[PDB]
Formats: sequence, structure tokens, C-alpha cells
Amino acid sequence: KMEELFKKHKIVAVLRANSVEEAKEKALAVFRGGVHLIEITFTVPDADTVIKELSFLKEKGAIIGAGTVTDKRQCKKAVESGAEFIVSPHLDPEISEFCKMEGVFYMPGVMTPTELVKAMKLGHTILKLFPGEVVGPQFVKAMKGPFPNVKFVPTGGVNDQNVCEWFKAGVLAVGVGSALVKGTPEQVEMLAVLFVAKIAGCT
Amino acid sequence: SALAYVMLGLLLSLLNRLSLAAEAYKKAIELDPNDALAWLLLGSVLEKLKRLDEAAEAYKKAIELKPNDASAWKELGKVLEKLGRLDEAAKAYAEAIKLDPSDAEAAKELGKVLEKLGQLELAERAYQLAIELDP
Repeated sequence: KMEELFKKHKIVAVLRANSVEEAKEKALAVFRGGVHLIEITFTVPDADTVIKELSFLKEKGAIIGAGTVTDKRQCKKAVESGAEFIVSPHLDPEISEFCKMEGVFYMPGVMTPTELVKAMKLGHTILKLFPGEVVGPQFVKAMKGPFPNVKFVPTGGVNDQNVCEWFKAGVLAVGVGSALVKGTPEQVEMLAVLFVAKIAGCT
Repeated sequence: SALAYVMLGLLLSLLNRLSLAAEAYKKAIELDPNDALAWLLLGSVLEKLKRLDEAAEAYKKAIELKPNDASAWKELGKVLEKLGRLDEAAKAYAEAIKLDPSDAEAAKELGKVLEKLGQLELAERAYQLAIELDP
């Protein structure tokens, strides 16, 4: 159950890179410095190759997952690429059945309570909150009452200024964008353990 | 006398005779090179003696015997900070908070090592973590 493996490493590196070589170097300093949940988004050129490369990190303790799914074609980029989990925003119940057949965890990026109920009827009680910058921390406590089963992993609008605002509202992990990735393979390490420090110590 | 010398070198350190305590830390290391304490103290004793380049050397052997003292990392990021390598010292303060995220010292002192390095962005985000870890 990814239910377990999230919860622990309360941070996911939502990684977007323009080239394939710059992708390798941004899973490098991220994983070497703190983060162990790596997300491989699909604005990346041929991310179904980068994941099949960085499989030697699954040994050393990494979770190379795919990101930003849009329909039932970027799950022809599915398990044969090495994806240990795939996410998206909200969309598409068939890639909850396309992965029901391949046996790999999916997470929708819910935004409205429709997206939350229509995807709870799926079975997914673990949700991404996208775009998290728009909904706000309000959306955690607001939905935690009537739906005491749904989890949230915010995506977007999560920086070190307001990271503990999401957590003690009540979330599972957080997905981080440019505030963690945008840099050189040294800024990318520094910015990553910068986050795991402000995360481990949310009072 | 693998432990007796360590305590002797302490007593000598307690009387300002730090150079004279430097021997008693060697003579303890000579009797057991794995005594993690004799290294950390000798490093802090060379740091006080300001045998600065050699001071980081014992602080390296200590992080070998017990590779998880936020004390030995923090006190190595200091020695390396004066020594000159504000990059390896920035790695040291980082490896220290990689062990202890409640280090208001290694956070501030890395905010300085970084605000002097270049990234005001990356020094800010440690300067604004040191505010969380102190009233």
C-alpha cells in the first residue's frame, strides 16, 4: 500500500525539466539530498526513458514515480517505463481501470468536491490537491469533516513560507514545484534538504 | 591507559595549556585509534590551538567512527568555515541538519556560509528556518 510509503517521506519532488539530461541531474541532487519520493512529470521529453534509467535508485532507496497524466495514452507510458506510481490532475477514470489491470497506484489531483466524490466512488481515498495554490489550506479542514477518509497531497503553491500551514490542517505529503527543483545540481540538493528540515519540524 | 590519557588531556585543556594537551590526545589515540572521543576533542583542541588545517583532520576521523554527531559536523563546518572551503563547510552544516533538523546553530551558521557564498535565495531559506528554532 502506497498509503504507507507516502506518509513516511512527507515530500514528493514534482520534477519538470526541459531536456532528458537535465532531468537526470535534477533527480540526482534531489535524491542525494533528502527527498526519496521522486515524481517524473509528463511535460518532460520521453520521460518513459528517464524512469527506465533511474532504476538503480529504486535499489538505493528511491521511489521513481510518474506524474501529470492527461488521458489513456500516457499509460502506454505506463509500467514498462518503470513507473512505481502515476498521478495527474483529477482526470480520467479509465486510467484508474487501465492501472487496475496493470496493478499500479493512481492518485487524482482533485480540486472540487465533485472530483472528490466522483473519485471516491472509484476507490481512491488518497488525493492530490491541484492546483493547490488556488484552493488554499481552507480546503483541507473543510473537507476533512464530511469525508473523514480522504487524504490530500498538495501540489502547487507550497513553499517554505506556508508549508506547515498545509500539514497541521491535515495532509499526507506535499508536492513541490520550482521552489525545490529550479537550480543547479547543488542548489537542487541544498533546496531539498532545506525542505526536509522545515518539514520534519512542523510544530 | 587508552582512556586515562583522554582525561589527562582534558585536565590540561582546563589549564589553558592546550598545546600541552595536544600530546595527551595523541597518546590516547596511539593506545586506541577507534576512541571516538579523543578525535573530537583533539580537533576542538587544535581549533582552539588554531592549527586550523590539521584541526579539521581529527574532526574527519571522528565523523568516521561515529558518522552521526551533529556536534562533530557542526564543529567541522566551523573549522572548514575559517579554513577557507565555504563549499565543503556548507556541505558540513547541511550534513549536520541532515541528522538534526532542530539545529538553530547549523541553520544560522549555514545562512552565513551561504549569504557569503552567493545564493541569497538559499541563505534566506536557512535564515528563515533559524527563526522557527528560536523564540
